[PDB]
Formats: sequence, C-alpha cells, structure tokens
Amino acid sequence: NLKADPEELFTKLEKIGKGSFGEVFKGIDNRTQKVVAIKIIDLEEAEDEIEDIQQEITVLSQCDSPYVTKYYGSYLKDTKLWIIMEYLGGGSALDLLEPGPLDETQIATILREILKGLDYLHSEKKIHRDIKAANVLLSEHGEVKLADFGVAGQLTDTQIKRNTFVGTPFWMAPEVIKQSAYDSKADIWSLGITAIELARGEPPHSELHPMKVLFLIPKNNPPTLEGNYSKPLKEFVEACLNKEPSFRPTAKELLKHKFILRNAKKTSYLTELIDRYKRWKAEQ
Ligand SMILES: COc1cc(Nc2c(C#N)cnc3cc(OCCCN4CCN(C)CC4)c(OC)cc23)c(Cl)cc1Cl
Repeated sequence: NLKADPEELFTKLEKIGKGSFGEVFKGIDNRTQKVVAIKIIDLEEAEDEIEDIQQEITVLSQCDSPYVTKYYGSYLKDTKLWIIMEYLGGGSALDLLEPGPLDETQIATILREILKGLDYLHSEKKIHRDIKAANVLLSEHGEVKLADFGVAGQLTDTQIKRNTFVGTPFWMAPEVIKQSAYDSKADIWSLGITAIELARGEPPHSELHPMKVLFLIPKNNPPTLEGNYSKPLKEFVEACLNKEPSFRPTAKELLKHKFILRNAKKTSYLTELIDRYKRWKAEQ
C-alpha cells in the first residue's frame, strides 16, 4: 500500500532530529499547508533494520486515534523511504521536564492522555513496548500523543503473547527482560516507570549502566515513588509496578484511579509547560 512521488504532495523543510537509521525533517502538506514531520530512511545503510521498519509502518498505518501520532503515509523515492507523520510542535514530555519539576496536576493530566492512548492501543491488541517521556509528544496547545512505534508489537489470535527483547532498559518490564510470554501489561509497567520519571525527572536506576539494569530489574523489588508526593500518586505507581503482570490494572481501570480523577485537568493548561521549555531553551 506504499505510495510514490512524495515531493509532489509534500515539501521537505529543515532537519529537526536524528537517530542514525535516518533523519527527521519538518515539512509541509502542500494540499492543506499543514506542517508535517518527515522521516527519511536510506534503505541501504540499514539492512537488519528493514524488517523493523516494515513493522513500524504497518502498526502506524493501522492506528486511528487522537492519542497516537497520525500517519499520512510512506513514500518511496529511489533508495529512500519517506515516512510522513503529523507534526507536534510542543516537544516531548521529556523536553518539558528539562527546565524543572512538574506539579501533580500536570503529571496526572499527561498520564491520563497516555492512558487514553494505551487503552486505544491495547483495545487494538497492539503493544507499544517503549513507553517513556521521550516518546510522549505534545502539540503546541498541549494535546498529548504516543509516538515512536519502532518496536511496537501486534497480538493476533494465533499469537496471544509476545517474547521479543525490546524496549529501553530503565522502563522495561521484568517479564520482557526475562523474555517470557508477555502482553499489554508490559506497557502498564513502563507507564509506572514513566510516572516516576514525570515525578522525579528520571526513571529508577538512571545513573547505572543500562546493562546492569537488565539483571537488577527482575531480581529487585519493584521501584516505588519516594519523596513528598500525594498518597494517590504513590499508589498509582505501585499499582503499575507489580512484578506479576496479571496484578497490574488495565489502562481503562487506571483512567479511573483516584490520582487521575482528583488531579487531571484540561490539556490546554499544559501550554504553560510548553512556554516554560521554550523560554528555557532560548536562554540556553
Ligand atoms: C516522521 O516520522 C516520525 C517522526 C517522529 N517524530 C516526531 C513526530 C512524529 N511522529 C511528530 N512531531 C515531531 C516534532 C519534532 O519537533 C518538535 C519540536 C519543536 N521545534 C523544533 C524546531 N526548533 C527549531 C524549534 C522547536 C520532532 O523533533 C525530533 C520529532 C517529531 C517519530 Cl517519534 C517517529 C516517526 Cl516515524
């Protein structure tokens, strides 16, 4: 279902990010003048990565949610692949953390929107597998969406569990590290680590080497949120960070958690965080 001739429909503007698979560019939909994000992958400097690229695009093309980065299409241009997504100008939740701490209203608001994305994803039998603040993107007006489906997985009727070692070590669930059969409950663990990350600025063990973390997480007791935080926020985290995945709540259940219900407000209030980052970055 790939398409061709991207530059007929889109204008490529300036570079805004890179991994080393390919680079991400700002761009324009010349049919609407909406701004988009364009990822270009030289299909040559990657080889093993080709199958993971194909899976990512598949997952993206099948998602239709206001809580998941909208996918425009994938375009072939000679040796290059262009992946076109909506542009989100507010930066990531991680960016928003850089100038300083969040309050519990902002934390609950962000967590609630992530939970709506996870509920959508999990209802579609998809697992994100790399939930973390850096993969939570915001519009300039504070809309919050899940991004970066580079390791997302799909459950089917013949495959009701996954086994693959993927994720970012600090955020990974213990059953994923063990490469046991796991499912969407793994995203709920990662969400718990993410809530600590939103609260503390960093996930547990963040000063350790990622490889060391891979043996610590299955053995150690689960992280808890320590410090002067509300009881419901601490219990939200604790609920998520159960070593036994069937004891973790679903995303749907967490949307009704006391911490969420008591503290989450309108996403438009998150523009304050967006302004704060812009001010912070400018004077950097
Ligand atoms: C296209 O394909 C993909 C793109 C992405 N990533 C992004 C998506 C998406 N989706 C959307 N929006 C993004 C916006 C970004 O920048 C907003 C920052 C505001 N300004 C930038 C310019 N400066 C000078 C002023 C401040 C951004 O930066 C790296 C990455 C974004 C992912 Cl994660 C996966 C795939 Cl496949």
